[PDB]
Amino acid sequence: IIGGSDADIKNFPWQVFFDNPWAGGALINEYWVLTAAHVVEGNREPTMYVGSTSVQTSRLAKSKMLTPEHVFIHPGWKLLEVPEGRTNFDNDIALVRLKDPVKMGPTVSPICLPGTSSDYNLMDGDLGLISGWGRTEKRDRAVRLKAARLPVAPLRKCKEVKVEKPTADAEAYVFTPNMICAGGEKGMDSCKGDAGGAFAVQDPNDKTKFYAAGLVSWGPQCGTYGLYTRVKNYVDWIMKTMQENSTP
Amino acid sequence: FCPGPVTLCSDLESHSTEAVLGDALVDFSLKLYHAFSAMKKVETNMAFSPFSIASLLTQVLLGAGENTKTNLESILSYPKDFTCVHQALKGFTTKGVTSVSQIFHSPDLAIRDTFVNASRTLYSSSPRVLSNNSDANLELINTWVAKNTNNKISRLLDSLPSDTRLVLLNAIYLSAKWKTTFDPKKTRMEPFHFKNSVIKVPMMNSKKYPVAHFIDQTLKAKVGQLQLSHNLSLVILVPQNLKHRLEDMEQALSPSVFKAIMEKLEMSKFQPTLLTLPRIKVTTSQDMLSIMEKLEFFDFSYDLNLCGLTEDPDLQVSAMQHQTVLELTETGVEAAAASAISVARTLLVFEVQQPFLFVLWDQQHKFPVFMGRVYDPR
Amino acid sequence: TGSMPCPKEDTPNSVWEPAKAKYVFRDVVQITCLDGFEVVEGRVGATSFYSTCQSNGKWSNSKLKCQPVDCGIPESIENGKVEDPESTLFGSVIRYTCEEPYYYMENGGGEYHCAGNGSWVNEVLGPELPKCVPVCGVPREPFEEKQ
Repeated sequence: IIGGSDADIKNFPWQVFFDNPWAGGALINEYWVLTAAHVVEGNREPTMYVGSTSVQTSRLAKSKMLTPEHVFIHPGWKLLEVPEGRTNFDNDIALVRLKDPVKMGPTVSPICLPGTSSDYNLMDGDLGLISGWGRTEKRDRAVRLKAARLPVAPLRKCKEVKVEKPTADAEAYVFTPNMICAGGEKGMDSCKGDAGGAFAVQDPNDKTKFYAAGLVSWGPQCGTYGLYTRVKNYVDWIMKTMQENSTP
Repeated sequence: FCPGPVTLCSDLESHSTEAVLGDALVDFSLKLYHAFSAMKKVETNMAFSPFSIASLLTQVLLGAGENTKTNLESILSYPKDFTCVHQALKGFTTKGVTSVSQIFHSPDLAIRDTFVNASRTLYSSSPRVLSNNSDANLELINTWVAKNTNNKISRLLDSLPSDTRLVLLNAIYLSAKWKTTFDPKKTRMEPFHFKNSVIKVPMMNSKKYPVAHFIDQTLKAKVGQLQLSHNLSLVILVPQNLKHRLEDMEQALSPSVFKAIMEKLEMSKFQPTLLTLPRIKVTTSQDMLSIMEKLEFFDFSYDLNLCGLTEDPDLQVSAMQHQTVLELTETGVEAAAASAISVARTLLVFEVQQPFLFVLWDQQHKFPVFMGRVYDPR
Repeated sequence: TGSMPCPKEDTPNSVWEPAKAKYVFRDVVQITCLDGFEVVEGRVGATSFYSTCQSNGKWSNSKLKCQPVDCGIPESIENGKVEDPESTLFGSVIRYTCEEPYYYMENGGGEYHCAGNGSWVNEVLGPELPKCVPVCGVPREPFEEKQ
């Protein structure tokens, strides 16, 4: 979270923290956590934490750790592809099933999901919040939670001049309609260590709640612009996954 | 009765038992770890080489018989009639270390000729004789070790018995280093959790070091791998939270968990990781006879049956000592590879800042070369 | 000899199946309790029992009386609570609620009433207890963008 301010865990009780893939997450209900596909890519069993202002090593031992049961990746993702996502990050979304339910309180409560109507269709002029322990301007690691307000920018401002030759320059990053562009204002953006964070947007119908409109996926030079996974396009897959893998 | 000297195996038969040898070298390592922890204090560093140890035990198993031949096979997790283990062990030798295995005997212990050559061929060393007075035998052993170890292991023994008849020795140091050099300018004093306080130890640092890692649930620990030279690699197992003591991680390591983790690391790709860990510099001298009794092996002090080596009826192991001098600092091979550009908005990290367990692994023949723990980097 | 007849019985919670009148000696009757009642034959509550007009002129099994069915103290639910009523007998009604800002149930759960079978039931949810799932998207502390 570059260009952002401090924020207690009460500002983002849905913000899950991930260890091996030092990344972010999003609680949606008592049994499932939403994150990016590349977050739980090479780690089929993440290390998750909730309800903590700080992620000091002295704090994670006294914070609630979630025990995952199974990791569900969206089928439109890459596979054994060597870390460099040179091909794409299309369908960069994943669901994590928890073995134990989550007791909700003042520092842990889940965020809503985007509705299937057309009001939830993101566009210019809309605003959003990003929260994560990613890299700010000072250090690469944020011990206490940071947050910044980002507007939905046109995807034209995303396609930027960034080296895209991890291996064969022939491979070119493709931009899909399943991605949302944001940032630009005051240079506020999401950097390394924010993947899986929810792009919290206020519900247009119930203006007191919030819903995860995007998940921090990829982008060029951080601090400029980037790409968040459009969650509205995967609402049918999240529901078809939570109901099939019932809790018997 | 004594079973005759063992028969030489063919190159394909011995190459066929490579998968058999690599599996018993894992079961035997775990038995040595539980023994070493039961002998040292509760929170002490230790480093032992389970490979060089078994290389000398099978050198003994060559001339054993009756109960001594079977107990050595059950201690070393060997199958019966495993006649190709001697040649298979010689082939497992890695150039990343420099180890020695000698057997010293008093002048009144006659060595059979069927073993003088069988030890000089299958292990390149015949039994060496000792002097007459015990005073010269002490310095004769330490100098022979200080000569054939490039002056690394100087004081392998602190004392020798007056009635010394049978001495087993093995000293090994690590000459291999990292395949990727560490920057010494980035060596910052980072905190390190010790006991319950926070001590500061010298720690190496690298923003994009190639580390293949993941999480294992059976251990509740982060398992990372680092690439050395000579087809060697150092595996490091750190508990996830501080809630899990290293002791709880020790009691959870089974032969199944071991083999289920090394086979998952052989198929996990090395990725540019941000890494921070203290220097590894552990030396451990240990009376190995105390280890044999800690594994319910009471043959070296009672009812010793070594007919293939000697025909002496009254024979017992007078001493047996091991020393491992493992050291790894900011020295490496390929300075760096760079080539970074990951556009993903995530962070990859592996951090060893608490008591941990390390295993130096040989990826080629698949077996643990070294094995130990570090409770205090100081 | 004179077969002494057994008189009838004030049966407010029971009904005599043979019924008729002038019950003669060696005449068994099925005393069945109504919905919401059970005869505790000393152990498990069965819905009915039997009584025979003996040679004296009174009914056997007179120690059995149809008593109100007890539903028992209601079992609590996860992230929920229920107020202890005055009685746990038939017809008594209880009420389940969730937590205040972090749970809201499903709905719907219009309270539960002790039924005749002996279980607590709701109009639609039946014998199924309500569940308290989290009230989603509730920021405990509003986030002020320090600028």
